[PDB]
Amino acid sequence: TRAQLSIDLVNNVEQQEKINSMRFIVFGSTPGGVRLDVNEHILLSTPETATDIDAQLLEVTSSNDILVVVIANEPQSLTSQLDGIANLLTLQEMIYDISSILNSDGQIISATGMPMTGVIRDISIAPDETKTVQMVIERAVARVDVFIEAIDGGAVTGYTAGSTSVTLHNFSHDSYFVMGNVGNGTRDNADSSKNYGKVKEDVSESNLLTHSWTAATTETWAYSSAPGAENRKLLCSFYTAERLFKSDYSDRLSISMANVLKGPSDVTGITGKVIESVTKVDGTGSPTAQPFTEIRRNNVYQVTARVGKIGIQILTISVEDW
Repeated sequence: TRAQLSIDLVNNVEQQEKINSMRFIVFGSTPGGVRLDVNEHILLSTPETATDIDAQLLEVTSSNDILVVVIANEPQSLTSQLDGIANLLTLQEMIYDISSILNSDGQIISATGMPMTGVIRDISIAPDETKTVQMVIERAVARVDVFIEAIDGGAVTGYTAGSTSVTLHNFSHDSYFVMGNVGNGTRDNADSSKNYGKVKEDVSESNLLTHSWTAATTETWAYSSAPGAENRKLLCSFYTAERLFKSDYSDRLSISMANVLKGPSDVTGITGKVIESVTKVDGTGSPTAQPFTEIRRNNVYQVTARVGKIGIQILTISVEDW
């Protein structure tokens, strides 16, 4: 009748997020049909990372086909919905506002934490059998980093507390909450039937955000040949939802900057440059720029403002390290 399923979360190391809340939603095929088997919400007194978390034993109903959804650091706004979930596809329809997990300064509220999700499919367990299922969970947000970079042959650059600013256009905080992983075979799979999770499309101008982020500190720096040098310095970070850009690419991310220091006695900026291409630098032999068609969850989009003699050149890369 019953079986024991041990879920062991994996990262495969030091920058992995602390977990305050855990939720295990198990679905299984019964003779009568698909039914919710387990919905368990565990609250951790000592927040720990996915590697520090011991395998979680779940008492399940033996089935030839079981689907497990794991949710870490769920926003308080979805707990009422999650506690009352009954259907798997109604879960896939659940949307959340990223603005919930963010404070006044635009950074994650440490107390609720970074929401993470993962889905694993096609689990077979027989009565009284014990199985360990190893799975990955990914962050339910994307990050847009903005850097100022001093380059060889360029001018002395920097930012000033009062006037240097950066404005990001067409970002959104409207996202589908649960999303499967490539690592668990529940994303970018051959047949869409083995995939889990929806991604936002044709976002309204109402849902597209714009936010200015004036510098707090002041520092100037010139290009250095030395190894200890930090020529590429971070100015600001923005959080955006995972979504597909429209066909016309009218909602593509845009950036503008003001009073970026250029030379000893001048400044320079950007006025609405669209981020039309991104270079995925995930492997040393992967330096190819591609069209920016999708904002993808658990990826950091790093926009760099390269300061030359005459002005700024914006270059954007895709990284998976937070």
